[PDB]
Parts: sequence; structure tokens; C-alpha cells
Amino acid sequence: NNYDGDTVTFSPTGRLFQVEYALEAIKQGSVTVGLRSNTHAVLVALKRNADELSSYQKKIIKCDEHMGLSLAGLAPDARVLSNYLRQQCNYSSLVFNRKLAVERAGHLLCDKAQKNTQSYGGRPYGVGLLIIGYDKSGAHLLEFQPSGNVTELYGTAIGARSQGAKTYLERTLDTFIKIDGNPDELIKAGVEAISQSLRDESLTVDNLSIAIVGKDTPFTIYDGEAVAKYI
Amino acid sequence: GSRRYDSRTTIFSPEGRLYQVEYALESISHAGTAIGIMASDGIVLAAERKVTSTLLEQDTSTEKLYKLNDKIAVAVAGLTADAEILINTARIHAQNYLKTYNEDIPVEILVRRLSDIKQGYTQHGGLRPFGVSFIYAGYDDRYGYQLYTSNPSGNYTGWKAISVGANTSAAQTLLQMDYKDDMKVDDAIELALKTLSKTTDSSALTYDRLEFATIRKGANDGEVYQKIFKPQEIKDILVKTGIT
Amino acid sequence: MTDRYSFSLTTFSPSGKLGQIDYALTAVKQGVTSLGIKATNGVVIATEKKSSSPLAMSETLSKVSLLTPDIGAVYSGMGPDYRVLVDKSRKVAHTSYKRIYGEYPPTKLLVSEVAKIMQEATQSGGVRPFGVSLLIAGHDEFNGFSLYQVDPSGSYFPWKATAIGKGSVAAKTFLEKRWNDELELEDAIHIALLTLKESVEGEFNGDTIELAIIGDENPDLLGYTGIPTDKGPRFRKLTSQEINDRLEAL
Amino acid sequence: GYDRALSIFSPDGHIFQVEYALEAVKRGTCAVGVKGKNCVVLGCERRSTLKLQDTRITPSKVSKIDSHVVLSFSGLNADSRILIEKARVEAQSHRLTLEDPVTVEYLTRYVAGVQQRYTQSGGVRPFGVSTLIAGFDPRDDEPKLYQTEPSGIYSSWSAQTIGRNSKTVREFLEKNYDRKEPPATVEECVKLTVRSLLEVVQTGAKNIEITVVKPDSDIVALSSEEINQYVTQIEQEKQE
Amino acid sequence: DRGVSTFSPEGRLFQVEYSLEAIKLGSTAIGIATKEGVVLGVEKRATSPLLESDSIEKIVEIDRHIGCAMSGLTADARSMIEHARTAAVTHNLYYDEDINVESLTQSVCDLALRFGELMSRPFGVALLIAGHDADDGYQLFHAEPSGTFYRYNAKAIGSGSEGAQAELLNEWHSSLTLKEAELLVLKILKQVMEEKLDENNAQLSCITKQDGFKIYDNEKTAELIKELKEKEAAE
Amino acid sequence: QFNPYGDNGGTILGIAGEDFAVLAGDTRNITDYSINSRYEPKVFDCGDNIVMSANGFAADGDALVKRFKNSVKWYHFDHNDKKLSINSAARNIQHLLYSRRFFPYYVYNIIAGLDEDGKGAVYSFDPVGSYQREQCRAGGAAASLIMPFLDNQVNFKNQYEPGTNGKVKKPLKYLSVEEVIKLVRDSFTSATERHIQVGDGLEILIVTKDGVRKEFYELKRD
Amino acid sequence: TQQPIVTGTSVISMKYDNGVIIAADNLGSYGSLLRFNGVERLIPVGDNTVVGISGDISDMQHIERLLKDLVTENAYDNPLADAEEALEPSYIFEYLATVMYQRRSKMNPLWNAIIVAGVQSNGDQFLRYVNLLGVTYSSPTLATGFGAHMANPLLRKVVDRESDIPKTTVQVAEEAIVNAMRVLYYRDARSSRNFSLAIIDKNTGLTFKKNLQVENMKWDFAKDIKGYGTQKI
Amino acid sequence: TTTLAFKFRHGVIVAADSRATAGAYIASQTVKKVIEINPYLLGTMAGGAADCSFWERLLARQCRIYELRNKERISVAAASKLLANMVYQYKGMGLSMGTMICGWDKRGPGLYYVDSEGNRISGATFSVGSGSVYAYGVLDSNYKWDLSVEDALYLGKRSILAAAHRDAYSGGSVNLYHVTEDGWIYHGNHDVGELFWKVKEEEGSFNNVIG
Ligand SMILES: *[B]([O])([O])[C]([C][C]([C])[C])[N]C(=O)[C]([C]C1=[C][C]=[C][C]=[C]1)[N]C(=O)C1=[C]N=[C][C]=N1
Ligand SMILES: [Mg+2]
Repeated sequence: NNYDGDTVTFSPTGRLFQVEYALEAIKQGSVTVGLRSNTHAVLVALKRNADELSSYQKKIIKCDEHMGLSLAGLAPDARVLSNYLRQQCNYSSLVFNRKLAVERAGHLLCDKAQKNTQSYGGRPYGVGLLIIGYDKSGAHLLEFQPSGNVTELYGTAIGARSQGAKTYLERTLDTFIKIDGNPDELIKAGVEAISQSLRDESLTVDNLSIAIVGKDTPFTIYDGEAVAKYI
Repeated sequence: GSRRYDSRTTIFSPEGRLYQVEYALESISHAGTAIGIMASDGIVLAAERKVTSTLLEQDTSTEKLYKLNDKIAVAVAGLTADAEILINTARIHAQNYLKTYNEDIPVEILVRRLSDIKQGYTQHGGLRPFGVSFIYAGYDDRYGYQLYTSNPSGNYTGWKAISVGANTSAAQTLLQMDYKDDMKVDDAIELALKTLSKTTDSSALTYDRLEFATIRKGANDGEVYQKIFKPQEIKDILVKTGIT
Repeated sequence: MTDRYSFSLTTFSPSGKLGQIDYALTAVKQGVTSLGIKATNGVVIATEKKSSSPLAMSETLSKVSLLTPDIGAVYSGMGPDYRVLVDKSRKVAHTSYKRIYGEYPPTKLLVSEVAKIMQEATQSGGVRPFGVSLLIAGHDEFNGFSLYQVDPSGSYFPWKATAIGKGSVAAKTFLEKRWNDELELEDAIHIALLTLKESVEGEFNGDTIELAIIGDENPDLLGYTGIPTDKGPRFRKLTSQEINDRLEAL
Repeated sequence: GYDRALSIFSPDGHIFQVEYALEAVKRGTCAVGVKGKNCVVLGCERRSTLKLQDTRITPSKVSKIDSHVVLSFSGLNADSRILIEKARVEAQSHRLTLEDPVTVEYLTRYVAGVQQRYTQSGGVRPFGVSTLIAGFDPRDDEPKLYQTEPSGIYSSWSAQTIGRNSKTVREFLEKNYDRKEPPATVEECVKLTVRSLLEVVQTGAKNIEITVVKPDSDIVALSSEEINQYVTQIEQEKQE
Repeated sequence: DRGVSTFSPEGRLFQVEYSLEAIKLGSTAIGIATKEGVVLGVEKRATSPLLESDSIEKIVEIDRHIGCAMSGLTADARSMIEHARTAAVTHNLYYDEDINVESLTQSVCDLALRFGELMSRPFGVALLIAGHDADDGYQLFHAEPSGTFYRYNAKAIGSGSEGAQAELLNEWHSSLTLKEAELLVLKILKQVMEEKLDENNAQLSCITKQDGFKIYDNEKTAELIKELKEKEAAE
Repeated sequence: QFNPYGDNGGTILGIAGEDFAVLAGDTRNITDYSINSRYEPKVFDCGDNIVMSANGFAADGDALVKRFKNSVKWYHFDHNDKKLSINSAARNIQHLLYSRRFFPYYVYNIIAGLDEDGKGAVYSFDPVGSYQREQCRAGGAAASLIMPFLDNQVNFKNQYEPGTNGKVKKPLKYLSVEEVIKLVRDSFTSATERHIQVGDGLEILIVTKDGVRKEFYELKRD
Repeated sequence: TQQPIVTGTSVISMKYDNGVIIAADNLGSYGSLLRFNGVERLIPVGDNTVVGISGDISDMQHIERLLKDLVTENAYDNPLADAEEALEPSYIFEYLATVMYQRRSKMNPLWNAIIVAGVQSNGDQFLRYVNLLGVTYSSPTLATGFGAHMANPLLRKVVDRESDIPKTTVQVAEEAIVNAMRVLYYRDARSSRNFSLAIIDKNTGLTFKKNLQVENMKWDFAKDIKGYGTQKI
Repeated sequence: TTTLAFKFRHGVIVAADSRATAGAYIASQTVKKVIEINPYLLGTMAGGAADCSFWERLLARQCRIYELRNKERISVAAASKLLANMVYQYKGMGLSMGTMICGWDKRGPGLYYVDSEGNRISGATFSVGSGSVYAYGVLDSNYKWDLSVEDALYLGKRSILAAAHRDAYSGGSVNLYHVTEDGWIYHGNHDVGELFWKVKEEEGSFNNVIG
């Protein structure tokens, strides 16, 4: 109200409204799902178009051979944060000959987002990210909020109508975690999860976007006729 | 943050005016009247000190008339402190020019430089403008005797006769009436003092309430002399012209 | 962090007034009375030592300050602002004059430098004007004795005699009747004490009054002998006893 | 440094500071530009509220940017000096680095770019100035006349006016100026420029300035008497 | 007042949304992509008849294989074009090849959100970036001041955009020829323009693999306008 | 005084075929008269069917390769996983080298792969970025020993057809990969005999449309 | 640019079937003066890596502090700091190699020659060299300074190529290293009798031996050597 | 290195050898010392291969953005000046360049000599490199304005041959270019070994050499 003009101002109840408004931009964004087993980690994203003549906005970005994310909200802010992850992954490789741990990648994103929430002049990031990766401690899935909060999860979903997919994963928890050494079945569970967030529209060939990473699987993105198999 | 307290000194009004420049001009309109008159054989600078005291040391005092170099002088109307900042900058510019080209700075070039500084404070920096209006009286070998004025907007114009400060409307009408092109310095001296005597807010015009100066070729042969009048000399010229 | 106040805090109002300068002048009006009188062979500056508590040692608080050996200063208004201005005034006298010309500045030029500092606080970003008016008395070879007033705007005026602060209007009237161009220094000190008594309520003695002069050279206060041209400081602060002696012949 | 964003969008998609800068131009004295078959004429209004002026030394309204290009303006006078100085510096910088003088189109594009830069830079306000830039390209006999404005947009004109009462003189030019047959001579071009200013000026005495620019760096400013002869002939034909 | 980079309660940047309103006031620009090339067309919209219309430059070359049309505060586009040209030529310097249309568009869009308290406000102009490369063929992009860019088969921006976009919805198909696209842009421009469409107040351009980016002459466009009138009168 | 440069010896050789390309180099690393390693790889698979070797000062060679591999990675990120062509890589490498014009990478670099028409390609670089496409090129310590042999046996220089006596040249018939590898092995075996910094081992990287293959051969260890 | 003041001589090392061995004497020389006799030049990093350093001792102490800080920093927000995400020999080496090359590129080097010896997560042996110029190389045997000239020839007789590593036991490898240290004491004028030895095995872990001495020396034949040619008495 | 260029009636001829040397060792014999800046502009290379290559390719990129901005091809004078000002920044730093900028613009055929010292000279005839001194003899003796394209191409070719023969650091092959108002035209690569014997026989020159 009077305390939402900038990010440097707490409200009387201890809330940061500019951060909450940035969080709102994520809810307007298209749905994206993340889930993992012990061997693989999968991202599934519903891409959004402007109209029938337009293309479908890309949702998934590769950060390294063993790591990448899906976005929901302001796409340019995802480009900035993903560029930062690319650099950090790359600094780890060039200096330490070491693949960046997914947990440490989350800690870096948290700290970068935080600086924008405590200083005058700047603004919070207006995007939510789901980071997947396979490192020395196996498969991982992270959820990033521009408040700075990063959370490691078995599965999750962000964007519009994401509560439906999140409930499904909460039921299926015991099943999909056990899908080891079977990439196609893990993707099926992800495609079935994101389907719980659909209304009116359905999953078409240029609508669906899938990504996977695992034990002997580099981070690869599937679009177009490559995902027709899963429709 | 800090934005909350920013007055925004360099913005347009909806009518396309600069707020701070207009308000600075309002300040200057309450300052003591300064008059400049240009003649064929010299220039006169006359100015009124503001409500003085008997205990003010006049002979060592200077609030209106300042020397920029040997050829150029200025009359001030507005904040004296603001004027001294600019005056020192102008003195430095005149010396820079002299060092570079080994010639005394042409009057207009000095005027343009000061006016450009004033302009900068109206377009960038977020600072208040200088609440000062100058009358420049000077001589060079290109245009001869010249009168200019500048104001907080950084705009400057040339004049045959001009007034700044208080009662300029009344003063300019009186100058426009009695001024002629073939006029001489002694006549211009009389015109300046008569104009002040009629426009002044004081009861009577006396020596202790005035600053006076002339720029004359009345120096031995082809050269120019600046004369900042002393209190006793202002008293004598007031008697000569028949005001006291 | 960073100082993000890069804009002026003093600006022209629609009427042409610079508000913060006027308000600074109001703070000066609330301040304790101080005055200055110029004689033929000297200058005197004086003020009341308004002690905040009787437990406080008022000798440690100096309202009258030496700027150079031949220049002194007194104020009315906010004390802390005065103290920092004195520090800057002392320094600028060296950096912008003594280190260049090998001699101390004349009164008018030191005043000009102090005035400049006060003007800049009236236009620069993220600062308020100084809440003081200064009275600066001094002597130099070519200009003789002089007395200057400096206001929050940075404007300065030379005076034969004047007063600033609480009871300045009454004090200036008192000085107009008593001042003439033939006054000796002792006569000026006498008039200064008479003028100052009118604005003081409580105790009026050498311990509650601070008074200094610019007068003859003091070779006893120089601290060394052997150089004929160095004859000592013209600034001298009168002692508590010296003030009381002149209060008996009052 | 002072970084404040002064020029910003409003809910209806307007940048008010840029639009208020146009109001400053509307207040400024009238300026007009007309290009003939082999010349361009720049006319300028001088407000007669200011007499006792020294016309020798007073800043002239038309400024030479180079020997072959001129610039006139309407709006804040102090602002115009900054644009003119920058334009003059750029003109010499172009000759220095490329060994050719600037084209009129290039010089206009530079000045217009400066104006634009001041509409999305922190801590600065837009220039309250619109300019008319005229001249002839090196080794070319085609007349050039361009206009700029505070927003930074620029364009070429067969004939154009800016400043106060520019709406009226533009109305006059739109019906009087023929594109198929422009003013064939200097006389016809100057006459049409003076005629257009006489719709707005008041008295045809010292209120009208005229500057003729011809090919190959041939630039001259007309005197009071020369202009007064045009003012005389126009009104004598009008009495009919 | 309020921050320049402030979010609204709905989760949108105020300034970005306000710049989009400025773009709606701009003159119409239309782009159509085909397998034979991409066509770009604009409304010139001269404010007066004395304004020499050929000086109105709302269609612009970025490289031989990339063109660009603009709509909105056109003065803001100059630094964007300058950056685009520099980016295209610099990539040719570093990699001895033509730069991908998408990569060029991405480079332009990186400037968009570089505003705060960098430039003081977002750009008040939208761009239609059309081009060709060997990997993805003929392409048309819409670059906004939000930093977002969508690829389009056909797109209209400016004042008559939603009316033109609905018309492009019905008319576009994947087998359009270049000649058919040219007439289609002229048709839709004529429909949304205030003044009557002719060769002087409207401009066409295209990008083909063979000839590269070309702005059409007024004589060439005049014939396409005459060809349009006759085919509409044919039924 | 500190000398920031050194010499790690080594010799490399790039030969371009009609539909293949090879980049060979010895595996010996040295300082002065000492051996550091008998097997220290010097030719690298950099991705996108490009092989690279930066010969001379090992620390500068390792840094350049590392930076080019990095440049390939970011070329994929920035341009939609587009394949970096050999001619584009070559131009990129010039700018890596000239970025240190006033403190050079003290290396002689060679890259090899296939051009956009599928034909074999070799590019050669000087330490400050001047590059050019070549058919045959040796670099490093024993380059002057090997190149004259390749002029004769690859380009058939100073060879004419018998009976004509200098009137008709030997025709430039293309070479197979098996014929090329023979010339590579004989080049290095000969260089090993007369150059002290050449020996221990020989590693060859062959590039075709199918990918990058390796072959290793022992050399004399004295 | 500087000059080394207090210096450490040869560091020697080799691979064997299940791990690596590294050794270095305990001397800090000051030119020809054998000034400091209790200097440890082998510095363990965790339980899987030993960094052996020769050259300038002040720069060694600096590197020692960088490594100590590296361990601290790796443990920050790392629940697997003593397991999967522990520091590897390859990580530690690449970090030092990065630092060394950067320092030489600013014309202000760390005047050292370094050998990083260790065993990786998968049980693979790690042994790599780096110096003040940023030059790096790997070999079955590695040695710095005088060791390169005298020790390598002896150690290469045990492991001449990669295929000899599985055939070499820890007893044979240690015997070769200890013999090499004796030879260096005979022939290096800036060496000491006292030295440290470290073994990093993939089964038995890190064994750090201090206060070792060169023993079984041959000097008796010296009594029979008289004069420099013709002298008989 | 031997490079030359000269203006004449029908444009400008540009010729250069192809040898690169590293001490006494011949590093390469297939060097392109003529640079294609744009289809109407050429640049020669002499001295530092890296320096000449980098700065002239950076020039071509400068000249290209000029065309986009101004809708006009850059002049030879402006192009040569951009290079000269670029290299002047690094004067004394150790750059080694000897170049000619050749083209046809509004003023007709243009030819400027530009080096790392700071010289920028317009002229009808230039030759730069270690073998330039040999080439000038053949040029100055046979150069006319009224030269046919066929004869002009031969003159530039014969002049390189003269230098390639005598100068140890010049040789390999001859690259020829002809610049017209419709753009530059490449006239092939000519092996000096084969070219020498041919010229010896047909012309009668080089009698001192046995063949
Ligand atoms: B030419 O002789 O100037 C020639 C031109 C260059 C563009 C190939 N230069 C060189 O051959 C120089 C050495 C040199 C010889 C004579 C005069 C000046 C310079 N050599 C190189 O540029 C070079 C480049 N890469 C490898 C080896 N040599
Ligand atoms: Mg050998």
C-alpha cells in the first residue's frame, strides 16, 4: 500500500511487497513440472504462444552438460540468471576441474537474488526456476523463488495451475522415485503430472517441451516431433 | 530511498518553463537595481546597495561592482555569494584565454562561457541554479564598447542600455525615453543616476547607498581605463549632476 | 550505501526565497549574542559564555577562536557548526595561502574563503547550510584593522561595529550612539562590555564573558627571539582577571 | 552522480518531459525554412519587446555549423548553444577523420541523436529546442532542409516552420508552396519567406531576419534595408 | 515518486507496460514470412504535405540478410539499429560468417531491460526483425521493450495492429508466394490506414536469399498497388 | 630477471585429405636436456569435429586450447547449438591470439577437420594470430626437417615425369588416409633420428564425417 | 619479479600399483648456508592428497595457507564434505595450476615447483607437476630440481612406462624412493640427511612418515683415495 | 616480401608475392598478402602477417558499418585514414605494417600507402617490402598512364618476378588483382618457378641464368 514503492521497505507486518509482486509474475507464467528418480531427473514444460502465427516461447535452458533449468515468469530474467549459472558452472570446471554441485548452484542463485531484495534502486527477479542436474551425489531437483528461497525436492511444479501437478506428484511420490534405469517411464510420469494442470488446451507437438539428465545422459532438450512419442 | 526528498531542480513545467529559473528570477527582482549604459566614448555602470547601515564600512565594501580583468567589469543583482563563485571562474577563464592566445579575451567569449555554466545547472546535476543576474561592461578591439546581460537561465543578450534587479520595468522605460545613439559618457553618467533616483525604493539617493563605475577610452591615448568610484567621488558626481 | 543525495536540499520557492538559508538565519537569531567593534588602533570581539551546566567547565569551551596570529573569530548560532568551520578556516588559511605565499592571508581573503565554504553548503548535494553567523576581526599590513560578518548564505559585509544573535537589534542601536572614528582600543573594550551587559541575564563577570582583541603585536607571546621581523601575534584573548579589572571602571 | 530518471513514461504512454519541452519550443520565436530550386532561405522572428538592444553583438538566430551548413532554432536560447557547439565540434571531427565535410543529413542525424540521448539518460532533461538545419552537400547543387525536435525525430522538408504561431505560417506555406515548381530564383524564395513571416510577425522593421544559403559554401545574411524593400513590395501588391 | 524498476501488484513492470501504450500510438508496420522470402511494409504517416515523404525511414537494413521495420517512438530505434548493425558486423569479424537472425534479435533484446537508477527508461518502440540464414531459413521476429521476442509467420504492430492481426490470421498459409505476400501487406495497410494508400505514404521491402534485403522503389510499389486494385475489382 | 616464457619442445603435423584430415604430434615434453614426460598428450578433440594442437610453450598452449574449447561451448549456448565450422573456428582463434598482441601466447597452433563441403581442412597459426588454410603443415621444433619432405611426397615438388625431362610435372593425385599415415610415421621417425626433442611416442588424430579416431605409435626413447 | 631467498630443493615421486609415493628433505637453504633444518615441505590436503613443494619457502608458506583455506571453503554449505564432495587431487592441482599461471602472467610469480600426489575417488593414481611458469605435465615418475636429473633415471628403471605400474609394489617403490634420497644426499650440495616421505594408497589410505634419515651410506672407500693424481702418501 | 600497386587509365593493378619467412627458414609459400576488404577495396600486407591481417580485417568491418549508416560506400581516402588512426594509437608499441589501400570511388581510382610509423600517402605508384627496391626499377622504366589492362597486368607480374628472383625473402607465387569501377577482379596465382622460365624464354631476359 504505502510500503510497496520499492524493495528496500518492510511493511508493518514485516512483509516485502515488491518481492511478493515479483512472486505474482511467476503465477501468471505458463506451467512447468520437475521430478526425479535416483538415476535420472526430468523437466517438463508447457510452452505458451502469442497467437496462431507466433512461435511457442522456449521454457528450458541448458546450463552445462550435467545441469539445466526450466523457467516461469519474466523470460529475460531467466536469461540473466541462467547466464550466471553457465558462468559459475564454467568457473568450477576451468579453475577446479570440477563439475559444479547442484546444491551449490542453488546457494549461488539464492545469494544473487537476495542482493536485489535489500538494496535501493534495483528490483527483484520476476521469474521462478526449476533446476535439475546429475552430480557426484546422484540426481537432483531444485526450486528457485526470486525471494531468494531455494529448495531441494523429489518433484514440484510452478506457474499457473501448478497446484494440480504438485498434488499428483505428492500422491505418486513412492512410484516415480523408484523409476530407475528407465528414462521413458520417468518422462511419462512427468507428462502425466503436467496434464493435471491443463484446461481447455491439450499437449500438442509444438506445445510440449521436455528435458532430461541422468547417470549416462547429458542434459538434452526435446522439442517438436521428438516429443510426439510422449503425446 | 533518497528519491523521496529530491525537489527535481531541472524539470519543465507543463507550460514549458523551468521552475527554478523562474523562481530564481523572482529572487533577483528583489535585489538592488543595477544599470548599465553604453556610450560612443565609454560605458557606465551604476548600482544601488540594499538598505545599508551607518556602521557599514563603505570604502572597503563591495557587493555590486566587480572587476573581471583590466578591460571587463560586472554589476551584480542577486545572491552575492553565488555571484562571487561565478566571478572567480570568469577571472580564471580570462587568464586561461590570455595564456593560450597571448591576447585579452573578447567580451562576448567570456560572457558566453559564464552563461554556459549557468545553463548547465538548469539541464543536469540536480542542483539549484545560481540566483544571479549580471551586467557585463567591457571593451575589445573587435566590437569596441559592449554591454551584455545574463540571467539564471544562461541566456545572454547585448544592449545599448539595460537594467537588472528591482524595478527594471520602470527603469527600462526611463532609459528607452532619454537614451540616444550619439550620447557621451558624461551624459550617460547623468542618465544612470537620474534613473536610479526615480526608481529607488529609498526616500532619497545618497552616496553611501551607491556603487559606481566607468570604462573609458579617457585614458592617455589608445587604451582603456576602469574606474571604480570611491565614496567621496560618488558624493561629488551626485552634486555635479544636481541630485543632492 | 554511497551518498545518494547528489541533489540540492536548498532550493528556490515560488516567492524566490531560499528556505533553508532563511531557517538557518532563524537558528542564528535564537543563538547567544555576540558583537564586534573596530577602533583606530585595534578591534574587539566579545560574547557570553552561556554555560549549559555549572558542573561543566566553561573554560574548555572556546567561543572566541584564533584563526591566524592576526585574525580571530566569534559566532552566534549552532556551536558544533562553528567548531568545524574554525577547523576548516584554520586549514584553508594554510593550504590556499600560507603554503603558496609564505605569509598569512589578509582578513578579507580569509573571510572570502570561509564564505565560499558556507556558500557551497547552500548549493552542493545532500547538505544543509551552516547554522551560524560569524564575526571575523583581523589585521594585515596593507588593509590595517578590519571587522567582517559572514552569514549562512556565504554573504559577507565589513563593519565599523555590529552585533549578531539574540539581542542584536537593540545592541546595534546601542553601538550606533557610542561609535565614532576616533575611538582607542580601550574605549572600544569599554563600549563592548556596556553593550554586552544589556543582553546578559545572570552573572556578568570574567568567568561568564569571553572577550578577545586584535591590537598591538605581542612579542611575549611569540615563543622565540632572534628574528627582528617576527614581532608576535596581534590576536590576544583577555583573561578572566583582565575583564574584571575593566568591570570596576564600568 | 545525479542519476534520477526525469524523462519517464506515464500510464497513457507519454513522456511528459519531452512533451513539455515541445511547449518551450511553442513559446520560442518563429523560425521558417524554405528551399528553392538552387537555394535555401532561413527566416527568423525577432520579438520587438526588447528595444535598446545592441544588434551588432546580440547572438544571431541563424548559426553557421560549417561553411556549407547553417542551423536555426526555436525554444530555449541557452539550450540551443549546447547543440550548436556539439554540432560544430562534430563537423570538424568528421572533416578530420573522413576527409570530407558532413552532409546536411549526417549533421541533422547527429544533432537529432544528441536530443534523443537526453530523453533516456539519467539526471538530465530534454532540450527545449527544435532546429531547422539547411545547406548543400559538398559538390552537390540539390538544396537540403531538415527539422529536428526534442524527442529526437528528424525529417526532410520542402518548406517548414517552427516556434510560436508556426501553425499559421505552415498554413500559409501549404497553400502557397508548389512542389512541381519551387521558387526558381533567390528573389522568389526570399519573397515567399518574408511573406510567410508577415502573417505572424507584426511590424516588418527589425523583426524579420533573413539568411540565404547557396551552393558551394555561399552564405550571406540580408540587411535591414534589403529586407525592408521586400516588405514594401509585398504590401504594395496587397493593396489591390 | 516511485522506482523506475517497480513491479505492479499483478507482477508486471509499470514502465514496460507504459511503453507498450506508446507503441500502440505509432504508425502501422506489417511483416509476412514465406518460403520465397519475408516481406516488410510500413505506414509512413507524414504530419504535413510539405514534409518530403522519402526522408521518412521506418524500414532499415541491419545486414545484407537482415532487415528491420519499426513502430512507436522511432527516435528510440536508432541506438537499437546501431547496436544491431554493430552486433551483425562484429560477429562476421569474429566468426567469418553471417549471424543467425535469432541471435541478432536476442542481442537487441538484451538492451531492453537495461534501465534503472544504464539508460533511464525502456525503449518506446517495437521492432519487426526479418531475415534469412542457412539453419532456420526465412524468419520474422517481433522484438518488444520487455526483452521478449516471439517468432511469427506474420505480424502487425502499431495503431491498426489488432485489426490487421485478425486479417493476417485468415489470409496466411504455408504456401504463400512472395508476390502474394506483397499484395497482402498492401491490402491490410490500405485497410487500417487513415489516409488513402499510395506509393508516397506507404513503403514496401523484402528479404530473399539471392538478392538480400531490398527497399522497394516508389515506382515498383505503385505497380503493385495498381495490380491490387484490379484484382479486388475482379470479383 | 624472471622470464615468463619457456620451451617444452614437441613437433606437430597436419595433413588434409580429400574427405579426411589428420593432426599428428609427438608425446614428449622437455625442458633443456631433460625429459618431463614420455607421454603428455598434445593434440586434443575440441568438439564439433575439430582437433587442435598448440605447440611450443606448454603453459600457453594449454591455456589457448582451454579457451578455444570454452569458445566452442559458448558458441553453442549463444547460437542455438549451431555447429562451429572449421573456417569460423580459425577466425575465432586469431582473435584469441591477437588479444595478447603485446604479451603473446608463445605457441604455433594447428587445427584440423572438415570444411562445409565435407573436404579435409588444415589451418595454421602464428603466435599472434596470422592464419591460413593449408594442405600440409608441420609445426614446432622439427618443422624444418619435415616440411621439405612433405613438399616432395605430398605436393610432388621438383618431381617430373620420366622421359619428358623437366617438361611435364608429376600429376597431383590425391592421397588416401593409409598413404598419409605412412608419410606421418616416416616423417616423425626421421625427425626422431636427428632431433633430440622428438621421440618417445606419436599420437595421431584422424577426422572424418564419422568422427574423430586415434592411433598411437611408439618412437625411440633416446 | 623477484628472486628466491630461503629455498627448498628436490621433491621426488612415483606411481605404484595401488597408489603414489612422494618425498622431500627437511631443509630450508639460504644460498650456500644450510639455515633451517626442520622445514616440512610435504603438505597433506585431506586424507587423499599430498602436495610437495620446492623453491621459495615464503611462497610455499603462502601456498600452504591457500590450501588450508581451500579445505575450509569446501566444507561451507557442504554436507558431503567428508564424502562425495570432498577435495580431489585433480581439484587441488588445477587450482594451484590456475594460480601459478595467473601469477606468471602478472610478472609476479610464486617461485616454486610443485608436485601434487594423490588418489582419486575411483581409485586412480594422480601425479602431476606445476611450476612458476604455469607449465604442467604428468608422468609415472616426477621430480623437481636436482631430482629431475638424478632421481628420475633411477625411478624410471622401476616404472619405465604406464604398463609397469601394476607390476610395481609399494615395498619396491618405497625402496626406490629411499635410495634416490640417498643419492641426492651424496650429490646435491643443498640437501639434507633428514627427510619426510608420504604414501597415498587406495586401500590403506594416507601414511605420513616424518624424521626419516639417509642410512646405509658408502664412505669407506674414501680412505684409499690420496692426492689428485701423482701423490702416494 | 614484394607488394606493389599502381593507378592507371583503366583502374589500379595490385600484385604481391606469397613467401613468408622465419629467419632463413621458409615457413610458407602460399600466403595471401592481398586482403579483400570489400568488393571495391583491396589491402596489401607487408612486415608482420598477424598485424596486417588483424587490423585490415578490422578495417573491413569498420568500412561495412559505414555503408549501413550512410547508405554509401566508403572512400579510399577515408578507409586509409581509419587504418592510419587505428595504428597510430599503438605507435612505438612494436607494430610492423606496410600496407596499400587500393580501390575505385567517386574520385576515380585511388591508392594510399599506410604504415605503422604513421605515414599515409596518396600516390600513383607504390611498392613496399624487402623486395620493393628491385620492383621499382621495372615499374619506373615501363610505367605509363596509357597502359592497356593486358600490359598493365604483365608489368605488375614482371615486377614481382624481378624482386622474387633477387630478394631471398620474396618468392613462391604471384597473386594479381585488377580494380575497376565495377569492383576488383582476381587474375590468378602464378608460380614463380614456372613463371620465371616462361618469361626467360618469351622475353629473352635473365640471360645470366642458364635454362
Ligand atoms: B614479407 O617478407 O614482409 C612477409 C610478409 C608477411 C605478410 C608474410 N613477412 C615475413 O615473411 C615475416 C618475416 C619478415 C621477413 C622480411 C621482412 C619482414 C618480416 N614473417 C612472418 O610474418 C611470419 C609469420 N608467421 C610465421 C613465420 N613468419
Ligand atoms: Mg629422439
